[PDB]
Parts: sequence; structure tokens; C-alpha cells
Amino acid sequence: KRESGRKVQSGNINAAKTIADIIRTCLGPKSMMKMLLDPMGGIVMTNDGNAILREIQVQHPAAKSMIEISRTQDEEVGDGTTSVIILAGEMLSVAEHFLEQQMHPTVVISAYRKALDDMISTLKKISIPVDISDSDMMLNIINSSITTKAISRWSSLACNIALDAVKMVQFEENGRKEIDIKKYARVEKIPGGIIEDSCVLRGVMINKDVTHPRMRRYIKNPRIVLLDSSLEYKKGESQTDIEITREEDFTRILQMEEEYIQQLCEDIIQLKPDVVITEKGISDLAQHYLMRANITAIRRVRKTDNNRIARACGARIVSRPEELREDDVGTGAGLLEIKKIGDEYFTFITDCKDPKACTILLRGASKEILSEVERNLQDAMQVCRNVLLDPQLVPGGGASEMAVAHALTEKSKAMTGVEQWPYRAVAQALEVIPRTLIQNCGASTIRLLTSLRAKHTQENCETWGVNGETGTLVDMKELGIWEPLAVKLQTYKTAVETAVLLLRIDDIVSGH
Amino acid sequence: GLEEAVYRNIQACKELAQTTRTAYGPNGMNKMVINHLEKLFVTNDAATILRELEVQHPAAKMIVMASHMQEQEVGDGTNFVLVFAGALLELAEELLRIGLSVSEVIEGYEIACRKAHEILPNLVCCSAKNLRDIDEVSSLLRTSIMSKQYGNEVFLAKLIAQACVSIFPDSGHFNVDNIRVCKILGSGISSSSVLHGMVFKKETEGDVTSVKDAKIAVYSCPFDGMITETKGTVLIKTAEELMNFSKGEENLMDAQVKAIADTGANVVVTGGKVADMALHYANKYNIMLVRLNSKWDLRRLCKTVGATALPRLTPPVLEEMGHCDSVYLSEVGDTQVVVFKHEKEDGAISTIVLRGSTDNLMDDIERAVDDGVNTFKVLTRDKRLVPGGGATEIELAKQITSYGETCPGLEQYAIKKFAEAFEAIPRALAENSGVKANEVISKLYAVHQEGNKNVGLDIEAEVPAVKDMLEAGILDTYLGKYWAIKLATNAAVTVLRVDQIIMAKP
Amino acid sequence: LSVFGDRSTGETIRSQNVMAAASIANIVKSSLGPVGLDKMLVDDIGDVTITNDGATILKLLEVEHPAAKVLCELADLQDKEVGDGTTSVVIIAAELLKNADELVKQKIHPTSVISGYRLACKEAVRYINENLIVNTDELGRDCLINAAKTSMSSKIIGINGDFFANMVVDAVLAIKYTDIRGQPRYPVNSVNILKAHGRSQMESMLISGYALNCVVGSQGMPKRIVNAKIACLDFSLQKTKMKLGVQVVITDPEKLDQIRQRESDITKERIQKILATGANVILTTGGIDDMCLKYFVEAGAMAVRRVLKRDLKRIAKASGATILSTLANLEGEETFEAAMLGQAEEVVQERICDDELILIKNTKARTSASIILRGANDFMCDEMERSLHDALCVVKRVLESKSVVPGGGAVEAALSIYLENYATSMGSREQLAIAEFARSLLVIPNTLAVNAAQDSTDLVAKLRAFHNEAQVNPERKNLKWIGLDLSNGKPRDNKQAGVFEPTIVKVKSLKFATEAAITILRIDDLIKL
Ligand SMILES: Nc1ncnc2c1ncn2[C@@H]1O[C@H](COP(=O)(O)OP(=O)(O)OP(=O)(O)O)[C@@H](O)[C@H]1O
Ligand SMILES: Nc1ncnc2c1ncn2[C@@H]1O[C@H](COP(=O)(O)OP(=O)(O)OP(=O)(O)O)[C@@H](O)[C@H]1O
Ligand SMILES: Nc1ncnc2c1ncn2[C@@H]1O[C@H](COP(=O)(O)OP(=O)(O)OP(=O)(O)O)[C@@H](O)[C@H]1O
Repeated sequence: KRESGRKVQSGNINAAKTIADIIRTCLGPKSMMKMLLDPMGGIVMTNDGNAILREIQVQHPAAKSMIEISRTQDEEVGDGTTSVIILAGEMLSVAEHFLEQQMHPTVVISAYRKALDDMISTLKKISIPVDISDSDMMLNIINSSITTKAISRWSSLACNIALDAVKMVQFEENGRKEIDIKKYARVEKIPGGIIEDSCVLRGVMINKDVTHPRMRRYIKNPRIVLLDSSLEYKKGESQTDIEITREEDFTRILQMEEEYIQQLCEDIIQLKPDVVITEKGISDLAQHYLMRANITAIRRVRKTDNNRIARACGARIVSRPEELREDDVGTGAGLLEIKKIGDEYFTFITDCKDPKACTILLRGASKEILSEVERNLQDAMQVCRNVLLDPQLVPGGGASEMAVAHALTEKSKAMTGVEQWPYRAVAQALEVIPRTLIQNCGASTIRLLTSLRAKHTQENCETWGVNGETGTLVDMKELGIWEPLAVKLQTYKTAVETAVLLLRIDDIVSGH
Repeated sequence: GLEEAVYRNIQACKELAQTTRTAYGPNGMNKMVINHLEKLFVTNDAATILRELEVQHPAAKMIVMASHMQEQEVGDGTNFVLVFAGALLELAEELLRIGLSVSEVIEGYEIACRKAHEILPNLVCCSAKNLRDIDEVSSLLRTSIMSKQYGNEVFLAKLIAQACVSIFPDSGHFNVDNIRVCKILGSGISSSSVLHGMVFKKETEGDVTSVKDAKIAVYSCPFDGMITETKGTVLIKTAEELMNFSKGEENLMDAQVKAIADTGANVVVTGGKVADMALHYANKYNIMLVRLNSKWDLRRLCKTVGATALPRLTPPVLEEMGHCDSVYLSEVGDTQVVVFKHEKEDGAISTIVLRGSTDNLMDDIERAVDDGVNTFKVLTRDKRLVPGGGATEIELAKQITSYGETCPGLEQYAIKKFAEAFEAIPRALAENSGVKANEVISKLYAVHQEGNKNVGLDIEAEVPAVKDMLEAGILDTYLGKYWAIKLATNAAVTVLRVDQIIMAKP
Repeated sequence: LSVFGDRSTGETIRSQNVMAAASIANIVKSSLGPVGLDKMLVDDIGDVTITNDGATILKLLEVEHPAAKVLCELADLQDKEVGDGTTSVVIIAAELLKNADELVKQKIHPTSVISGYRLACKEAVRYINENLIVNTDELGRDCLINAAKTSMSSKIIGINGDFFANMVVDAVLAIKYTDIRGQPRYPVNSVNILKAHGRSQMESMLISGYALNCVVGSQGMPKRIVNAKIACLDFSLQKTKMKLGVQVVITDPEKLDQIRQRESDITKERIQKILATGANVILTTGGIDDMCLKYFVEAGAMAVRRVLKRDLKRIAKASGATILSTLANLEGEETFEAAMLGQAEEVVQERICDDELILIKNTKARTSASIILRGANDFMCDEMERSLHDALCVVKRVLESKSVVPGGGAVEAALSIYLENYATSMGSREQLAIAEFARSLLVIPNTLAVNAAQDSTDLVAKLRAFHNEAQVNPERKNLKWIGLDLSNGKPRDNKQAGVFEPTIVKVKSLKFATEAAITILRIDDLIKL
């Protein structure tokens, strides 16, 4: 139940090596498939490295750390997540200098963290500046992710979707230029149509349906009223219910409920609005007064959605409906539309401004095509996110892993001390990324990797990668396998952070 | 019933390397070996380990058969073969797990072997000056007697120096067969000395202390009752018939020792025991009688002067006798010994007498003396010396890695592993001295990067640093390092060439 | 015999109690020191927490054994007494039990071991108190600057060590205030470490005062004021509400209009009472009205809006002012003149890049300051702020407790030689009790040497080789107060390196570990029900 000594350090090596050996052959566009058996007898043959290790149950607690850290890796970037776990396994696989040479882990940690700043500065040396204003240069960078998919026939449309989505969310006036896909880039699906009919809405779309037919259908000048409190009778400080037993008491509670409901509606119609968007729900008696004034009733929206609507038309979020002013006019908007497109109502309040947000309109003939375009366009917006955050590109395909590992061999000659032996172990562990690309293509591994290292010691290190498709060597300046710097830096930082985490572990202790 | 089928040929040689890796160096550990005749023995010599340990795997027998060729043409570095070639097969297993073929490692080892034979003449610093002095000889012999008997090298470096100088005017004839070792029980190593001629531990049983006769006859039969080669039915009935055989036995033996006096031989060697009445007849005619019960002591005398051992009871044969100049007695170390000195001859025979209280201790000194003679038996050839203590093992590993880095192609992997197999020999010296081996290798490469050559291990338990080998007087043999690298590479390429072993019936 | 359980007595319950107690020491063996290794705390749910602090290890360690349950309570007696020391008690007391378990096999009764341990503990405090150092050398003489420089070496701030160590030495000596009879301690609140982009890390300045990270807004109002009155208030000068969840009813449309004209008229009445006090420094959490800021640029009051609540608690504590939550005094509206106002000297709006700050100088009773960590990016400024906070608590916890002792293996190595010579002076069946007490104190440099990746047979013995010479002859060639530098693997003087420990963490550790080793050694029979 509890382990101590050197069996935990050698046990954490085999716990992480058995995770990297699962997805060792799952690298590159020529990746192989796996067979996942279900207890109900079914088999899923997915090739996503995030989907393979999620459903696999593990018993070692050190192998549990490989999944939950990589689960946070999917939230940061959406590319190269299986390359982290291979680098996490190969950095911990050289157990000769770990335990067989009787070295303390603090010796290996002081050499691994001294390899981190050499792995960072070398990746910034081989970079290339990016002209972000040109759209034809940003078309070839999404081709590394849109390939082998169903969106390859509409690559020009999917490039126009992801480029216009990342440019509207980027608020560069603060200096830091934050990008928020989960908040300001809410993707919605519209049933019906074809993949070519998909576009980007310039604003916020609300999926609230229409209950009463007496609502505004097409208004050129809408007026949006944003509210927080609900439109019902005012309750007390507690949630107690008002029960009525006597017949005379039924008239007293109903007249104060009718007066409070019609008062919260009459101060909205003094501005003559077109659509009422409130945070909480709407009662049935308030809907009778909302359909009397012939206006749209929208409820159940988030607080993040209310911030983007107020910046779209110039509205202001008011908590109570009895405190509205003249500033809460939604003028300047494009048009109002609640047209049911594909058996689903959609609230169109788009305009011609940039309120630090956007809306992606997904079209498809069925739900199977709508589920394909959603997961493919989400990877397209995450690639262009790292470009606008820092316009620097690193050539992938094993060229970056051989440019850094060549610099670690030259820097190891002038690095004296006992830490020079695991310092060369980081350079040989970085060669596993072009090693499996030869194994996945089918060529000879040791015959081609040796000539790959001979090309790096003489010529330029930014060139001469490995083509995973044809199997032979190709120049990275000719074919577009250019990967972002923010993805390769976050990969190399996390691979060291999980190598410094499992090597610090000496005892396993159970208890609360 | 098959797992790897190429790893079991290497694991059998890795067990053969482990029995001498911890026994390497002046700080190496001893081995409590058991003889086949059920005798307890304590030793640390690498040649006595393989002689008693009957290894049975034929894949590891190639390195043992390479040690028998290592004993030829050089008497230095049998432990060097079992450590370096063991590190060759251990480092070759890291290449085969990647996907490299075994035929690619073979041609890559022979490339780096010929490259290592060119860098080794560049590391020759000093040489012998051929002055035949005891100060020049003992300065180089102090390193060879080390790693055999540590702590008692101040008495051993001077005694073998006085023996090999007496043979060096005889140019082209110096060998280990001219310096014989005879062990005498005594106090310790402080009472040991060196003598000329053939010296036996047993004294002359006769009363003659000096004789100048040249005719020497050796008879292996003891002095007892004579038995006729025919039937010879001898029957006794009364007491007077028993006295006729008792007096007739002494009268016939009086004519038996008279036949030795007729041919002019006053030196007789008897392998067996001598009777008391026959001992009186030898002293009457002035005959020197020396008893030598050992068969190797008798076989040594036949190969030097030519006196053969005859099974008959004193036959007067003039043809099978030897020739010596002067045989006499000398009192050295409170023990009279016999000296077969050569006065008329120039003399090329020397005998180092060793004293000690334990026979298990005196036998380890005999292996340290014969390894000391074999160090200068090599130096009858071209005199080249290399720094020891792991000094040449780092500089050879520094140039081969520098050579294998610039050479492109698939052969760069076997050249890089040929240099790291040389690093195990300072790793064997650092581990046996109680020092962390990872700190000494980093301290050796830091001083060899700046060009400070001739730097080896500092032999100290408390000091993990290094020191200079030129000022310390530590020097090895270049020819001892030349044949050791060539024979271990030829042995390690033989184990990698053989893939599977199949038994066959005769 | 028919009882309600199983019974076991003899020496086999003595050997089982020390094997269960020393196994808990192996849980806190590698986690000792600043280079201690992390250990996984597996919960019953399935999640795991990676902690390396030894105080949180023993809190989550659950071993259902009564010998291990004894060592659980000493963690509660350690934090309530001083607050630090916890796992050093565990390794000492478990090695005390392991050496005493060898005495049971050597035909010694534990009664001589218990009485010998209490005399070895009281003589350990006597040898410690005869070799102390009074809390002094704050200015002019360094064992400080160099004391905080060792804590700062692990980060990227350690490239220029002499530049940043002066910022934390003068900041520690600035927050000193006695406040009870000549105590002087140091508060848990410290200097506010802000950051900016001053094109390099060398443009940091030691500001002798608090710095607020707020912008005053308008420019027509003058930024340099001379008056001393500082006003702090929590109620909003913006349009007020009754409650976030409770609202007032508005039925008539013209009734809605006249309460907005009353809100514009009641803002004119409140500003007449604030400026009648003469307070120019106006700091409001809830915000300032737009027409109310028009009255401040003509009167010259330095009004700052949208100030944080936790920043205002240090501002009102600086000038000695009282935080006003509501302006209504339960029947009307008043400003509480000469009550919520403090005194100051000068408030300058200093031009700092990307955040124009507000500095206050010479308040009533603050003793705090601010360090502006000007740098290049957010990566180097965020790591340097936690480096200043870690270097602040090192100098703080030393210069509180009224005298200190050179620690880090210097205490236990000196006690291993004196208590052995004291053991040969008593006799009377307690010589082996004190001689094994000296060898049991050697586990503190023994676990520190194995965590520093050094040879433990050399690094511990180099400590005792220097401490023995202080007892043989009093000549100055003997090295005295030799500490243990775990970074380079070489013993150095603690007076030059500034490695100091409090006396109450060293005295109560030897007091609690011997009383815990006494209670487990008094167990000779096991009864279960
Ligand atoms: N068309 C291609 N030709 C050659 N090499 C490629 C090609 N596409 C990708 N690669 C190489 O594959 C590596 C990425 O491998 P992989 O595709 O398994 O990760 P990913 O799926 O892009 O990212 P993540 O795994 O987190 O989703 C890159 O370093 C790159 O050099
Ligand atoms: N005291 C020492 N100083 C420096 N080097 C040494 C020392 N002792 C041994 N060596 C090194 O050990 C190697 C030879 O050592 P060793 O004497 O064990 O071999 P050996 O025992 O003579 O071989 P054999 O078993 O054939 O007699 C040489 O490379 C030499 O440099
Ligand atoms: N500046 C320093 N230099 C060298 N050694 C130090 C220094 N500071 C502390 N130590 C050593 O580190 C040890 C403290 O270990 P750690 O902080 O991991 O747990 P702990 O504080 O002993 O546990 P607890 O909080 O119960 O007392 C001490 O024994 C001390 O000898």
C-alpha cells in the first residue's frame, strides 16, 4: 500500500513510460490507431491522443499526474498535446544516470532546470517574424491542422472564419492584448444548410426561443434593455411561500402581485423598446404585459453575455427595472431578427461595430456535420490565437527538436561539473520527436536519423526537417509545417515541469 | 523457450567482468578462492582467479582464451582485458536496443581500434635510459608491483632491481626463466634477499660445505633396500642369515657409492629419502648429497645443466650427467642454502629468495615478483612508457570522441561507444578506492580539456581530487597497453560475431 | 485466561513501538531542509496533493497505530508554542527511540534511560544558552545583508545580489516598533511590493513610504498638496441604493424624476461638509460622481476614486484615521469632523511608467514602505516579488525573538562533543544514556548531508572536527560557530553567512522530543478490547 526508498523513483519511471508507450506511434499526420475495449462490448477506434488517455483508467498516482496536467494543456493550446507526453516519457526513461549511477535527484533537477533556459533561448534564435496583416500567409498555417479532415474542401472559408474571429476578440488597447475564446467567442450551431453557408456573426446571438407570437420580428432600429432582476412579485429576505386559505385573502395577494408585475413592465415601455433581455426568468403574468406591448421577451442569459450586448449597441446593465434612465437605448444596432432557421429560434442583434466579441454561425446538413465543423474550427481559432499573441514561428517536423539538441551538445563541452552527464540526456531525449516520425512513415529509423544529425552539424539549424508523409528529408522553408513559438515554449516548459515533479517524489503516502 | 537469444551471450561475459572489476587497483579487494584439492587461499591476482574458477559458458571463454594470449608477448594487464572488453560488450548492448545491426558495430569497432593505435604513440612521455642502474629500474618497477602487494613495495622494488641488472649485459637473453623464485619460511619480507645461481631451499644433508666437482648426477629413487630387476628370491630363516643380509646390504651400497667416485662425481641429488647408513658412505668419499623432494625442483635442474633423473639405484652412467662450475653452501637469513654458482661461466642465472611466515602470503609475493620480471621482460624491446593510474584512459577517450564527432555516417555510433569503454577503467579505480566515480571522471575531463596531460587518480580515500602522474613516478608500459587494446578488441569482436550456440555430438 | 482481547507484554512491545515510530521519521526524512523532496499524499477519494512542507505532511498522514499516534500530537504542541520546528522534533525523537532500543538489548532497564534523558536535555539547554548571540548588529555590521542574500540566490534576482539585498535590509529595520514595554517585534503586514516597466531590473528605488496603485484621473487639479488632513470613507458618493437585493417601489413616472433631482441636490450638500474639514486627500471605494469631481478641481482636493478596500485598511492605519462605513449618523447626515482625519507631510504624484502612483510620507504611525520593482516584462517582475517576500520573512523571523542561535547543524554538532564529555563525568548507570543522546543528535546534519547530494560521512564529520577544537583550547585558530552550507557542500561560519535560528525553536525542540521519547519508552504492555 505504501512504498519508500528507491523503488518509488524507479516506480515513477515505469508509471510514466507506460503512458508514453501508448501514444508513441500516435504522432504526426501519419499516426496509427488504437483499439479501446468497452465493458459493454463496444470498440471505439479514435486516434485523438486526448481521447485515448482520458478513458483509460490508471491505478498509479504518478500516472494520474500525466493526465490531469495534460488536461490543463488542452485548455491552453490545442495542438501538440500528445508530443508533451512523449517528451515526458523520454526525459524520464534514461534511468542509468537516475539510479544506476547513484545520483541524487537534486543533481538531475539542477541539470534539467539548467537545460530549460538553453531549450528556451535556442527556440527563440531559430524563429522567424510573421506578417500578420497578410491573409495568404495565414492560410498556409492552418493547413497543418485542417488537413485529413472534411473541411479541406472549404479551407478558404475556414481560414476566413478563424481570422475574423481572433481579430475581433483581441483588445489591443490595454497593451497585453488578451484573447478569450471561451468568453467572447461563443460558437453556436444552426441546423440546415451546407458547410459553405457558414459565416461569422458580428455580435452576440441568443438561443432563446419565442413563446408568444406577439413579438418584434424585423426591426431596423432595435432598443435593447438589459436587466438583472426578474419580472415577478417582490419576495422577502427568505424563500418562504405565501399560502392562501380564506377566500378574502386570495384577492389581497393577487392585487399586489398584479400591481408589482405591471409596474416593472410599464417603466420599460416608456423608452419604447424592441427586445427585452433579462438575466433571470420571466413570469407568466409579465409575459401577458410583454405580449400586449408587442415586444420581444428574452430571458436566461449569463453575466458574461450581458457585458458583450451592452458594448455592442451602447446599453448599460441596470439591476432593477424601476431605475432605468435615458442611457439604456440600444440604438446604432444593425437589425433585430428572431427568425426560426432550421427548426430553432435565433436572436439576431448584430451590428457594424467591434464590441471585443464575435459569434460563429455553424451550418450543416445534419448534426454529424455540425459536430465535425465545431471541433475543426475550434482548433483553427487556437492556432491563430498564438499567432496574434506573439508573431513568431518555429519549424516543426523534427527540425526544432534537432536544432535545440544540436545546441545542447555544443554547450555541454564548456559545462563542467557532475551535471554534464544528465545534461546530454536532455539532448538525446529531444530526438524522440523525429524518431517516431520515421517509425510512423515506415523508413529506417537509425539510418535516417543519423543523416538528419549530420545535416544539422554543418548547415543551418532552421532547415532540413523530416517529412512524415513521403519519409525523406525536406526543407522546412519550402513546405508549411511552421508551428507557433507559444505552443513550442508551452510544450517545453510543461515537459520540464512534469520531469521536475515526478523526480522530486520519493515516498508514496496514503491517508487524509 | 526463447526470449532474446543475443543477450545471453553478453550476460555471461558481464559476470566474468564482475569477478575482477572490484578486484582492480591497489585498493582492490581480495578473493577467498578455494583450490580443487580443498585448500583455502586468499589472493587478488586476476590470473589466479580464472585458473580456479572453472567457467563453463563458451561465450565467455573467448576472453579467457584471450587472457592466455595476453600472457604471451607481454606479462602486464590481464585484469585490463576483463575490464575493458567487458565494458565493450556492455556498451554494445545499448546500441542493439535502438535498432542497430550487429555487423555495423563490428566494422565500427575495428575502425576505432586502428585509430586508437595511432594516438597511443603520441602519449609516450618518458623512456628507459639503459643505464643499468638500481635508481632507474626501481623507479619504474614501483608501479608494476603496485596493484599486487600494496604497502610492501619498498622492499620488492629493490630486490627485483638487483636481479635484472645482473642479466642486462647479456643482451637479447633476458627472460622470466632466468629469474627463479624459491620460498623459504622465515620472519617476513624484511629478511628477504637476492642471490646468484640456482638456489634451493633445502641444505646439503652431507657434511661437505664446498666442492668444485663438475659432474652432477640426479637419482630420483630414495636410498633404501635394493631390489633386483630380476625375481631375486631372498629367504631368511635364522638370525645369522638376517645379519648376512644386513651386512651385505651395506657392503653392496659401499660399491654403489664407489661407482660414483669412479666416474669423478662428488655432487648427488636424491629425490626421495636417504638412509642414515647410506648418508655415512656419501661423506666418506667426499660426495655432496642434496635432498630435493619437490618434482619441480628436480625438473628445474635438468633444463639448466642437463643432469637427468634416473630411476635405478645409483647407476654409473657418464653420459646422463650435468655440468656446473661450483656447488657450495651459504648461510643467508639464518638458513643454509645450496648455491649452484657459475664461477668460470659469466653467469645468467639469478634466484630471489623470499621469506615469510605464511605460505598463503608468500605465494602472492611470488606472483608479484614474476609480474615484476615480466615488466622488464617487455622492456628488452623498444622502450616506450605511458602514464598510468587512468591518465591514458581519459586522453584516449577524449581524442576518439573528437574523432568520431567529425566523422559522418552510421559508423559514428560504434566509435563513440569505443571511447566510453575506456572510461570504465578509471571508474573501476575510483569505485575500488571508496570514491564516487561520477566526480572523478568529471575532474579528469576538466583538467584534460585545458591540456594538462599525465593526470591520473589520486590514490586516497579522503581526497576525491586528482594529481599528476609524472611527478608521482607512476608509469605504465606502452607495449603493455598496445597488446591489451588489440587483444581485447579482437576478443570482443568475436563474441559479437557469434549469434547463437548449437551443441553437437562427436 | 478468558479476556476481552489479546494481550502482549515484554520487550517485543518495545521493539514494535520503535519500529512504528521510526517509520514515521522516514516519511519526514527526505522532506527536511530547504532542498527537501516532495511526497505524494494519496487521499481516499483518489486525488493526490503534492506537498513538500513537513508540517502539512504530518497533518495528512494517517497511520492507525498508537505508537505513530503519539507523534501526531507533538505537531499541535509545536505550532501553538512557537510556530516552526515540527519535523526536526520527529527525526530527533525517533532516533532517540532507536538508540534506546539498542540499550534494551544490552541489558539496560529503561528507567536509567528516562532519568538519563532528562539530565541530558537540561544540560543541552545550558550549553546552548552559554553560546548564544544577542539580537543586535542591525546597522553597520553585516551578518544581515549576507543573511538575506543566501535566500535570494535561488531565483533570477540573484544576479545582482548586493543591489536587491539593500532593499530588504532597510525595509525590515523600518517596520520595527516596540508598542509594548520595549518588545520590539515585526508585524505580519509588510511593505507593499508593486511593479512597473522601468526598462531593466536595475531601476528599483527604495521609497520610504506607502505607494498606492491608483490614478487620480483629471489633470486640472494640482498633484502637489501641502495640507495634512487625510479623509477615508467607504460609502459611495455615487447614486446610492437601499440593498442589492431589496429595492424601493416607484409607481408614478414623475415620482421617478424628482428622486433623481434630489440625488443631484443631496450630492451638493455632502461636498459642503467634506471640504469644510479641510481634507484634501479623498479616497473613495464606491466611486466619485461626475459633477462632484468638478468641485474638487477648483478647491484643490486630491480625490482618488475606485480604491481597493484592503489598500484603505493600511492607509487608515497609517495616518491613524477611522474608516467610515456610512455617512448617515442614524438620523441625518454628518461628516464626523476631527475624527476620521489623520496627519501627514507630503503627497506627491510621482511619474512612474505605466502606473502613476500615489506616495504618502511621514504619517502618524505606519512604519511601512514600498518597493517599486521596475523591470522589463511580467515574467521577471512576478518572480522577483515572491523573492522579496521570501527574503522578508527570513530576516523577520530571526530579528523578533529576543536572542538567536547559529543553526543549520551548528547546534547539534557542538552538542555531540560536550554531552559526551559530560557523560564521562557522571557515571551511575546513566553514562550510556547521555552518550547515546549525543549520537542521536547527529541525525540533523546526517539528514541534511544526504539531502545536499554530498557524502554524509564527510560533511557531518567536518562539523564535529571544527566544534571539538572550540572545547580543547580557547585559541582563536579554532573555528567557532561553523554552520552547514548545503549548496556548495562545504562547512562555513554562520556568523559570516548570517544563517541564524531563534532560541525558542531550538530549546522547545529538544524539550518536546525527549518528553515524547519518554512516553513511548514507558510502554511495556499492550491491551486491546
Ligand atoms: N504534414 C507534415 N509533414 C511533416 N511533419 C509534420 C506534418 N504535420 C505535422 N508534422 C510534425 O508533427 C509534429 C506534431 O505532431 P502531432 O501532429 O502528433 O501533434 P499535433 O496533433 O499537431 O498537436 P497536439 O498533439 O497537441 O494536438 C510537429 O512537430 C511537426 O514537425
Ligand atoms: N597506484 C596507481 N597509480 C596509478 N595508476 C595505477 C595504480 N595502480 C594501478 N594503476 C593502473 O591500473 C592499470 C594496471 O593495473 P594493475 O596493476 O591492476 O594491472 P595488473 O594487475 O598488472 O595486470 P595483471 O593482472 O596482468 O598483473 C594501469 O592502467 C595503471 O595505470
Ligand atoms: N539557512 C539555512 N541553511 C542551512 N540549513 C538550514 C537553513 N534553514 C534551515 N535549515 C535546516 O533545515 C531544517 C528545517 O527543515 P524543514 O524546514 O523542511 O522542516 P522543519 O521546519 O524542521 O519542520 P517544522 O516546521 O516542524 O519544525 C532544519 O533542521 C535546519 O537545520
